[PDB]
Amino acid sequence: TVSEANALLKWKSTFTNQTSSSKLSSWVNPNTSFCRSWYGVSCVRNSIIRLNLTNTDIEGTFQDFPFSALPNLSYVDLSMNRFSGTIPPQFGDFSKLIYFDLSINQLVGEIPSELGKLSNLETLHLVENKLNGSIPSEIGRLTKLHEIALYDNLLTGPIPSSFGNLTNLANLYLFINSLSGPIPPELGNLSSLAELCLDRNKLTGQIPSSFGKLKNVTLLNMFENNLTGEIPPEIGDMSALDTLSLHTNNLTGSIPSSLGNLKNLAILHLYLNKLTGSIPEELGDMETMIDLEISENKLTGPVPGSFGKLTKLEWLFLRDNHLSGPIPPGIANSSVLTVLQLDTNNFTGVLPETICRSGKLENLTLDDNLLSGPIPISLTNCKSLIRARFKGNSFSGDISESFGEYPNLNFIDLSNNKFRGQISPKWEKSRKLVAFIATDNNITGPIPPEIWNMTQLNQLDLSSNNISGELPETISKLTRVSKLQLNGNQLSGRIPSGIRSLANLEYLDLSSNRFSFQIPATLDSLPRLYYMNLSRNDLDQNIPMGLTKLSQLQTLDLSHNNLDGEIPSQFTSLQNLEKLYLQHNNLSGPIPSSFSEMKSLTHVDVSHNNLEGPIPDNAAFKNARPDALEGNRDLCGSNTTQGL
Amino acid sequence: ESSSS
Ligand SMILES: *[C@@H]1O[C@H](CO[C@@H]2O[C@@H](C)[C@@H](O)[C@@H](O)[C@@H]2O)[C@@H](O[C@@H]2O[C@H](CO)[C@@H](O[C@@H]3O[C@H](CO)[C@@H](O)[C@H](O)[C@@H]3O)[C@H](O)[C@H]2NC(C)=O)[C@H](O)[C@H]1NC(C)=O
Ligand SMILES: *[C@@H]1O[C@H](CO)[C@@H](O[C@@H]2O[C@H](CO)[C@@H](O[C@@H]3O[C@H](CO)[C@@H](O)[C@H](O)[C@@H]3O)[C@H](O)[C@H]2NC(C)=O)[C@H](O)[C@H]1NC(C)=O
Ligand SMILES: *[C@@H]1O[C@H](CO[C@@H]2O[C@@H](C)[C@@H](O)[C@@H](O)[C@@H]2O)[C@@H](O[C@@H]2O[C@H](CO)[C@@H](O)[C@H](O)[C@H]2NC(C)=O)[C@H](O)[C@H]1NC(C)=O
Ligand SMILES: *[C@@H]1O[C@H](CO)[C@@H](O[C@@H]2O[C@H](CO)[C@@H](O)[C@H](O)[C@H]2NC(C)=O)[C@H](O)[C@H]1NC(C)=O
Ligand SMILES: *[C@@H]1O[C@H](CO)[C@@H](O[C@@H]2O[C@H](CO)[C@@H](O)[C@H](O)[C@H]2NC(C)=O)[C@H](O)[C@H]1NC(C)=O
Ligand SMILES: *[C@@H]1O[C@H](CO)[C@@H](O[C@@H]2O[C@H](CO)[C@@H](O)[C@H](O)[C@H]2NC(C)=O)[C@H](O)[C@H]1NC(C)=O
Ligand SMILES: *[C@@H]1O[C@H](CO)[C@@H](O[C@@H]2O[C@H](CO)[C@@H](O)[C@H](O)[C@H]2NC(C)=O)[C@H](O)[C@H]1NC(C)=O
Ligand SMILES: *[C@@H]1O[C@H](CO)[C@@H](O)[C@H](O)[C@H]1NC(C)=O
Ligand SMILES: *[C@@H]1O[C@H](CO)[C@@H](O)[C@H](O)[C@H]1NC(C)=O
Repeated sequence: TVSEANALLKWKSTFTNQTSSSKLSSWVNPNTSFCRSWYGVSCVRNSIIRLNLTNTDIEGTFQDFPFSALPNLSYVDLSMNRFSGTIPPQFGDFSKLIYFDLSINQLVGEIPSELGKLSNLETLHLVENKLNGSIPSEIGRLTKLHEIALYDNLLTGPIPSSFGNLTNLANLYLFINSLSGPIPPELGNLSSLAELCLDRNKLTGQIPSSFGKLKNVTLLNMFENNLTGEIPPEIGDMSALDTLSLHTNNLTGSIPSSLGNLKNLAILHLYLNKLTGSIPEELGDMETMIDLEISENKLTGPVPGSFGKLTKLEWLFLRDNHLSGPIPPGIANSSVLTVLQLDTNNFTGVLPETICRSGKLENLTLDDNLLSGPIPISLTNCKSLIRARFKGNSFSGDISESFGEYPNLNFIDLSNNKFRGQISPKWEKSRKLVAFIATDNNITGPIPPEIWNMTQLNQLDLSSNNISGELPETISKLTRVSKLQLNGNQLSGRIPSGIRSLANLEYLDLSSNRFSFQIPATLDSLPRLYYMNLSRNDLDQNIPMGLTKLSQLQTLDLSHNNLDGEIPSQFTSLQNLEKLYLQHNNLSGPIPSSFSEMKSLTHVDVSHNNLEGPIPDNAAFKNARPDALEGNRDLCGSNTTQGL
Repeated sequence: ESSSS
C-alpha cells in the first residue's frame, strides 16, 4: 500500500507534458493519504483495488506501469488520455481484474494474448486506439465476459471461433476494424448475446445459419462488410431482433420469407446488395416495421399487396431495383408513412389512390418508371409534400388541376412526362420552394407573373414545353435564381432587360425560342454567370457591349440568330471564356486585332456569316474543322480552309 | 466507450 503508493508515484513521474493543474497533484504523502485522498485511487483493506484516471490529461506509456506492485487491482479505467506504446502482457497478471478500459488513447501494437488469463474479467474496453494484428483467441476463455468493445482500431484477422465459448457475453462491438475471413458459426452459441455489431469491417463469407439460435439479439449490425451468399432463412428465428442492418455487402439470392416472423423488427437495412427475386408476401407481417430499406438491389416482380399491413411504416426505400407491375395501394396506406422512394424501377400502371391519404407524406420519388395516368386526388391535396419527383414517366393531365397548394414544398420535378395545361399561380404558395423542374411536357400558355414573386427559387426549368407569351420585366424579382432554363418554348418579344438583376444567375438558357429584336444593352450585371445560351432565336442587330462585362462567362452561344455588325474587340474582358459559338448569323467586318489576348478559348464557331479578313492566332481557330469556319465572305489572308 | 453502432 505504501509500496503501492510509491510504485504509482514512480510511474506518475514518467508522465510528460504535465501541468500543475493535473488532478494527480493530489498524489502526495504516500505513507498516510493513499486510500483517502489520491484522485482515482480507492482501496479495500488499505490496498488499491480501483484505479480510475479517465480523462486526466495523462501523457505516457505503460512500459513502467507497476504491474507487480498492484496485485489487487480489480477496476482499471485509464481511458480518454494520451497513453501511447503497446499493451504489455503483464496486464494479464491482474487476477482480480473485473473492469479493464484503455479506450480513447494512442495505443499501438497487438492485444497481448495474456488477457485470456483475466478469468474474472466482465468488461473489456479498448476502443479508439490503433491496435493492429489479430484478436487473441484466448479472450474466448473469459467466460464471465459481459461486453467486449474493441471497435475503432486497426484489428485484422478473423473473429476467433473461441468467442462462441463466451456464454455470458451480451454485447460484442468490433466495428470499424479490418476483421476478415468468415464469421465463425460458433457465434450462434452466444445465447446471452443482445447486440452484435461487426459492421464496417472486411468480413467475407456467408452469414452463418447458426445465427437463428441467437434468440436474445435485438441489434444485428453487419453493414459495410464484404459478405457473400444468401441471407439464411434462419435469420427469421432471431425473434428479439429490433434492428437488422446488412447494407453495403455483396449478398445474393432472395430475401427469405422468414423475415416476416420478426415481430419486433422496426429497422431493416438491406440496401446496396445484389439481392434478387421477388419481395416475399410475408414481409408484410413485420407489424413493428418502421424503416424498411431494400433499395439498390436486383429485386424483381411486384411489390406485395400485403405491405398495407405495415401500419407503423414510416420510411420505405425501394429505389434502384427491377420491381415491376402496378404499385399496390397498400404500399402507401400507412398513416405515418412520410418517405416513399420508388424511383429507378419498372413500375407500370397508375399511382394508387392511397398515396397521401393521411396527409403526412413528405418525400415521394417515382423517377424513371413506366407509370402513367393522372395524379391521385389525395396527392393533389397532400399539403405535407416536401419533395416530389416524377421525372421520366408518362403522367398525364391538366397541370393546373393536378397539383394543389403545397405550402411545405421544397423540390418538385415534373420532367419528361405528358402534363398538359397552364402553369397555375398556386405554385407561389410554395414559399419554401427552391427548385421547380418541369422539362419535356406539353405545357402551354404563359408563365403566370406570380412565378417571378418566388424570390426563394434557386432553380427554375420550364424548358422543352410549348409555353408562349412575352417575358415581363418583373422577372428581375427572382433574386436567388442561379439555374434558369426557359429554352425550347414559344416565348416571344424582346428578352427583358430585368434579367440584369438576376445577380445570382449562373446558368442561363433562353435558346430555341421566338425572342426578337436586339439583345438588351444593359445586360452586364451577372458576375456569377458562366453559361449563356441564346441560340436559335430571332435576335438581331449588334452584339451588345454589355455582354463583354460578364467576366465569369465560360460558354457563350449566340448562334442561329440575325445579329449583324462586327464582333467587338472588347471580348478581351472575357478572359475566362472557353467556348464561343457565333455561327449562322449576319456578322460582318474584319476580325478584331485582339483575341491573341485570350488564352482560355478552346472552342469557337463563326461559320455562315459575312465576316472577312484573316483568322487570329489561337488554338480553336487552328483546330477548327471546315464546318466551324466556312460560309464567310473573305476567309483568311491566304484563302485557307485549314491551317495557315 | 461501449456504445452501439
Ligand atoms: C502494428 O503496429 C506497430 C506500431 O506501428 C506504428 O504505429 C502504427 C499505428 C503506424 O503508425 C505505424 O506506421 C507505426 O510504425 C508495428 O510496430 C512497428 O513496426 C515498425 C516497422 O513496421 C517499426 O518501425 C521501425 O523502426 C525502427 C527503429 O526503431 C527502424 O529501424 C525501422 O526501419 C522501422 O522504421 C516500429 O518501431 C514498430 N513499433 C513498435 C514495435 O512499437 C507493428 O509492426 C504492426 N504490426 C502489424 C502491422 O502487423
Ligand atoms: C470512472 O469515473 C467516471 C466518472 O464518474 C465514470 O464515468 C461514469 O460511468 C458510469 C458507469 O459506471 C456512467 O453511468 C452510465 O450512464 C448510462 C446512461 O445514463 C447508463 O445507461 C449506464 O447504465 C451507466 O449507469 C456515467 O454516465 C459516467 N459518467 C461520465 C461523466 O462519463 C466511470 O465509469 C468510472 N470508471 C470506473 C471503472 O470506476
Ligand atoms: C446581311 O447584312 C447585309 C448588310 O446590311 C448591314 O446592315 C446594317 C444594319 C449594318 O450592319 C451595315 O453593315 C449593313 O448595311 C444586308 O445587305 C443590305 O440589305 C439591305 C436591304 O435589306 C440594303 O438596303 C443594304 O444596302 C444592304 N447592304 C449591303 C452592304 O449590301 C443583307 O440583306 C443581310 N442579309 C440577311 C439575310 O439579313
Ligand atoms: C492484496 O494483495 C496481497 C498479496 O500481494 C494479499 O496478501 C495475501 O493475502 C492472503 C489472504 O489473506 C494470504 O493468504 C497471503 O499470505 C497474503 N500474501 C502476502 C504477501 O501478504 C492481500 O490479502 C490483498 N488484499 C486485498 C484487499 O485484496
Ligand atoms: C461488392 O460490391 C461492391 C459495391 O460497392 C464492389 O465495389 C465496387 O467494385 C467495382 C470494381 O470491381 C466498382 O463498381 C467500384 O470500383 C467498387 N466500389 C463501389 C461501387 O463503391 C465490390 O467489388 C464487390 N465485391 C465483390 C464482388 O467481391
Ligand atoms: C426528405 O426531405 C427533403 C426534401 O427536399 C430532402 O432534401 C433535403 O432537404 C434539406 C432541407 O431539410 C436540404 O437542406 C437538402 O439540401 C435537401 N437535399 C437535397 C439532395 O436536395 C431530404 O434529403 C429528404 N430526407 C430523407 C429522404 O431522408
Ligand atoms: C444551345 O442550345 C441549343 C438547343 O437549343 C443547342 O443546340 C444543339 O446543338 C447540337 C450540336 O451543337 C445539336 O446536335 C442539337 O441537335 C442541337 N439542339 C437543338 C434543339 O437544336 C446548342 O448546342 C447549345 N449551345 C451550346 C451548348 O453552346
Ligand atoms: C509535448 O507537447 C508538444 C506540443 O504539443 C510536442 O511537440 C511534444 O512532442 C510533446 N512531448 C514532449 C516530451 O515534449
Ligand atoms: C470451447 O470450449 C471447449 C470446452 O472444452 C473446448 O473444447 C473448445 O476447444 C473451445 N473452443 C475453441 C474454439 O477453442
